[PDB]
Amino acid sequence: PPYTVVYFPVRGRCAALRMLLADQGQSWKEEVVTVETWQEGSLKASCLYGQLPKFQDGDLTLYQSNTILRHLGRTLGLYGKDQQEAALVDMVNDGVEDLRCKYISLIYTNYEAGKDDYVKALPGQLKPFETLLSQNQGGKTFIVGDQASFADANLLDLLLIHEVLAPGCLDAFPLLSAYVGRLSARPKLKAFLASPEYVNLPINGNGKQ
Amino acid sequence: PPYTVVYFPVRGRCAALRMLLADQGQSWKEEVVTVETWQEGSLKASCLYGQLPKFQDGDLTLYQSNTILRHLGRTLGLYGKDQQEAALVDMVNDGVEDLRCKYISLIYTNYEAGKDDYVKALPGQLKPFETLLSQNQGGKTFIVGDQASFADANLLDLLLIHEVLAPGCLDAFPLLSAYVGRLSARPKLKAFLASPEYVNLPINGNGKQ
Ligand SMILES: N[C@@H](CCC(=O)N[C@@H](CS)C(=O)NCC(=O)O)C(=O)O
Ligand SMILES: N[C@@H](CCC(=O)N[C@@H](CS)C(=O)NCC(=O)O)C(=O)O
Repeated sequence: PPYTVVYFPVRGRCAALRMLLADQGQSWKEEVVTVETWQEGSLKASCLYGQLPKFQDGDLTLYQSNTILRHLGRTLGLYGKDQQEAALVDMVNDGVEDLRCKYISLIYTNYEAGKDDYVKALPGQLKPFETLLSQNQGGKTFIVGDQASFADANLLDLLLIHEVLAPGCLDAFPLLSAYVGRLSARPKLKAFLASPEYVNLPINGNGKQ
Repeated sequence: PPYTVVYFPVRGRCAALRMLLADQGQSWKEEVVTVETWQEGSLKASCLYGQLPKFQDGDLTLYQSNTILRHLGRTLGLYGKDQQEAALVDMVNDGVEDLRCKYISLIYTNYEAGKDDYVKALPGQLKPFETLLSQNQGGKTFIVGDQASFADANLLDLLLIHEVLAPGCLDAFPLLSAYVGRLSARPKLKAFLASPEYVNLPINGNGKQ
């Protein structure tokens, strides 16, 4: 650190890393970039892949939401207790990323038309995580092992935004439901989740959710 | 190990991890799954995310192509010399994954219609890697640091399949071009790349490239 998050005024792909920071009692700065400032071109051109989030950690500059998560993960000790757990953490995060991509596709590509089918296929998309939970201490702790990993933050966010998209989509998944309530109850995380810093930011940038 | 790759008879998302194994002098088994065997349902139903590749390493079973790459990476010492390089390796791999996803989209979604635009936007998509190369020892060594990382294998594959899609797409990028020739020249990798094991496998599963 110091940590600096450069992003649009939305939760989007920074929601998980923000929860991770808050949960771990870390302090950071939010550098807000408006859509008008972005259309000016300057910043976009200076971005490695021409996109945000951009993350500053001391003299280190990173791009890619999952790179930021893994960086915080290996640097803060949220990346498994050993090499085997590390692989499982990755396997979870990759699964989360795959579904997040379909979700982002729905939101910005064809929300009105595709929402129904998307929701029909939703349970098959969530089942894997319920399964992973059931194979780890009956899903009583975290997604991998008995300690938090950056994959928890990313999975938790995925679940939270899908409950908004399709309320009760977790009722059919006992472990996932209990997992969400348990994590959301963690003091610092709970505080953050209830703060205007989170609540007053839309989930996505096109007003859809 | 022993390593076992369970995948369809295509290069696809296993190409990079295969080059990595070969380049590092590792031995492994190829478990081929035909489309017919897949349509029977049994295997697919048992896969965490209902997809392949599936990777076996001793009693460890993994899924997700990038999870396999990172697993081989941290286990074989191809994941940066320190935490900072590790982050950069991730940043590179995430960029590779983003473009691979658009590539896979083109190939299986609308190859005939979208190919032209895709190719128009190609240089802007490759520029970032040329830039990363230029900022690391003038691009004389690897994508990150002076040692190989799993990101090299993934980036190399991305470049190779794009030269097939749009020949000469690398002519405008000096470092990327020299980088490809240099890596492709490594003895074991060169041997592997010239073997029927690689050559006689199509790049994708729908006959398009
Ligand atoms: N794979 C990247 C995706 C980044 C991305 O999609 N960024 C969007 C906002 S969520 C963006 O910068 N859009 C503006 C643009 O493409 O010009 C990541 O994981 O962060
Ligand atoms: N994100 C996964 C994607 C896996 C994937 O797309 N697998 C395809 C083959 S490349 C598949 O199994 N298709 C058959 C199906 O979905 O039933 C990874 O990185 O491996």
